[PDB]
Amino acid sequence: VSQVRQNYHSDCEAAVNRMLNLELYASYTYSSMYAFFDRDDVALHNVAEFFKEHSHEEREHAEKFMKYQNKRGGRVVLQDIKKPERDEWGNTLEAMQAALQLEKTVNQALLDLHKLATDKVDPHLCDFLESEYLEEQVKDIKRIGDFITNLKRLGLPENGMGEYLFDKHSV
Amino acid sequence: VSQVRQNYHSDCEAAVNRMLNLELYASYTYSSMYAFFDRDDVALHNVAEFFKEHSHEEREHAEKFMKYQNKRGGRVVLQDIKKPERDEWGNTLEAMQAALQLEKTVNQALLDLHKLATDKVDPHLCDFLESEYLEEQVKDIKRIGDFITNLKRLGLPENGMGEYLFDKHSVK
Amino acid sequence: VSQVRQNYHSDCEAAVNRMLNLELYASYTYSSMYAFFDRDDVALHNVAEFFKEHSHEEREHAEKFMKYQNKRGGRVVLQDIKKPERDEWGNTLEAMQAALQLEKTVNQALLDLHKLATDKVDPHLCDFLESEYLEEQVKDIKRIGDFITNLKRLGLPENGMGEYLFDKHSV
Amino acid sequence: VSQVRQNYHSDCEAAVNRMLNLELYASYTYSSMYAFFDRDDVALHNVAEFFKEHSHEEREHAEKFMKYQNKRGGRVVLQDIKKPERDEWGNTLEAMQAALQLEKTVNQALLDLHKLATDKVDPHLCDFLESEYLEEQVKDIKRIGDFITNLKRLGLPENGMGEYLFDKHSV
Ligand SMILES: [Fe+3]
Ligand SMILES: [Fe+3]
Ligand SMILES: [Fe+3]
Ligand SMILES: [Fe+3]
Ligand SMILES: [Fe+3]
Ligand SMILES: [Fe+3]
Ligand SMILES: [Fe+3]
Ligand SMILES: [Fe+3]
Ligand SMILES: [Fe+3]
Ligand SMILES: [Fe+3]
Repeated sequence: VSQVRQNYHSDCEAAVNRMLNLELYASYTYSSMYAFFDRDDVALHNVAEFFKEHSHEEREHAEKFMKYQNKRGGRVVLQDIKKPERDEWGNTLEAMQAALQLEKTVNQALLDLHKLATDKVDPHLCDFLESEYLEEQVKDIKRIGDFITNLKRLGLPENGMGEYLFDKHSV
Repeated sequence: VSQVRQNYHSDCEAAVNRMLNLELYASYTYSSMYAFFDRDDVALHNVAEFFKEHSHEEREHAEKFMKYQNKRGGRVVLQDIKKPERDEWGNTLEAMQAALQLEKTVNQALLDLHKLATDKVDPHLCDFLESEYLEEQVKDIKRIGDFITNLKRLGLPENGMGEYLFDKHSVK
Repeated sequence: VSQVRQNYHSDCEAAVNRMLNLELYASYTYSSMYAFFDRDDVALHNVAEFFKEHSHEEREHAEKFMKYQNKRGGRVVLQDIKKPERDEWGNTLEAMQAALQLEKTVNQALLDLHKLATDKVDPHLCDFLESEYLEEQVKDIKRIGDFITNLKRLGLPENGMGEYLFDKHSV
Repeated sequence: VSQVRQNYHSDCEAAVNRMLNLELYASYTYSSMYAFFDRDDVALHNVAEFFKEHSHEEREHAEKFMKYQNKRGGRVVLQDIKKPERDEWGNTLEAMQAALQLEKTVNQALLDLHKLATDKVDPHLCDFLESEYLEEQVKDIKRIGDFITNLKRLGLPENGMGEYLFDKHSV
């Protein structure tokens, strides 16, 4: 038992480890979309850089969980980082739609981690989650949603021109 | 009642009053430590300053509670501030050790207030505790722990050369 | 075939996909060391941050591989990133010894991917490896070598003081 | 013999001369394309400026060869620079397609020379090609590809509005 640990459930410790992995998984996925839109036969660089940046942001969320772990006195246990569901992502719309699902998923795991944290009466974990993750999620979901709606408006999947515009004007 | 009072429970006002006293108590104890490391026969000046600093911080944590008490409509009520447990702190290791406990004690008094505040449906007192105290506590507790580990890596309490390096390298 | 592809053998393309996965694995391992020297019962922060950055550096060698793949016309295919081979790292000397082996493992894979290149007669791939990876590797290796030498000099694994000084002066 | 020549095979010297002439030829063509898009019945001025640009880059590449020739103590021998295959380039998609082949033809020419150099053990001519030409080539090839894909996304050659948009955003 760490000299530092106080009011930290084992269940919450394992959960954070589990969450740390979800975040790395999501980052890995955003990285795949980046490399896809960077293919010469896709070539949408603004769409690519938008995923490369989301990938990095996601990596941070993970580093941030590692720190939270040690500060509470739990121990980081790492798992395999599984490869993303697909090797290719079709077009901007499809990618955005997978993104939207990815974020909703990640957000549900955080929502569960908070509910778990409430059960175990750990207000420090709740505030961490609230302050660093919860609101950050709804902003990403809103942002992404706004895009999908614009992509559809712009003629996707069929409208080549609409995809080209979205790349130039929306990111 | 206070014209300003709303959703503030007697039991919570009283706990805030106790919490303030605990802060002051901690303040006085770190104060005691500074004095000790300042003595010619202890002479660890950076460690001493560390405890002087933490002391001021703790005193700030107690004022923040006064401001709050008044802010919610409740009434500050002061109690004696009891002298620290010891007049002498042995060395850096013992002192860091006593401070961990002190910090973990204060932490718990605060988690107990958050509990009390949750049960009394007082989201304001909960967000106050959360954003002003709770995170500063786990940070203090990790910083002190980090220290103990190094203080043990360096050879304490036996090794003096190690305690000397700690004053020069782990603090200011 | 990609309109872009000229003189990229598929052997090299698949070997590039593997180097990629390797860099990520290396990066994952370093992330683990970072989180280790950060636990309250270890607490060598300067050592931790040296692994955190090495982790980032690796991460970027990986991205640099994805970008290459697209530039040549090859297709990026991702695999699982495997959890590091340990969960705790003992101490600064053990960790540094682990890193030496890991780095020499990557160096070798690079060297192979270069012989593979030389043999398929791909001068661009060769010059790429020579310019962005080969010398970075022997530099990073010479660096860790030095560290080990000093760690051993400082009394590791037993000399608590030696280890604590290394944290303050060598990193 | 030049007082300066050392390890410079006559076959390499000759191939440098031909590589020089290829460069000039590539220049002249891009120049033609410039002239085309600057016509009042074509009128894609950014597109034209892109090709004027490339035209300069290539004359630069020819010059670097003249100087390399004299650096090695070989003799620069000039040839006719023959006119481009067309006097008119149809449209942006065709111009880009024509340049994609043009670059690949130049690229292969270089790779062939790099091999001639390997067979004659001229590490210098070899490094020279690696550092000044090779990576530059696959960059230009990737870039023109990206364009061709985007150009198709925009419905070329049929869609005029797309061609307009391409000239206003990609170049
Ligand atoms: Fe996230
Ligand atoms: Fe995200
Ligand atoms: Fe709450
Ligand atoms: Fe306090
Ligand atoms: Fe404190
Ligand atoms: Fe590497
Ligand atoms: Fe490295
Ligand atoms: Fe050229
Ligand atoms: Fe070479
Ligand atoms: Fe060129």
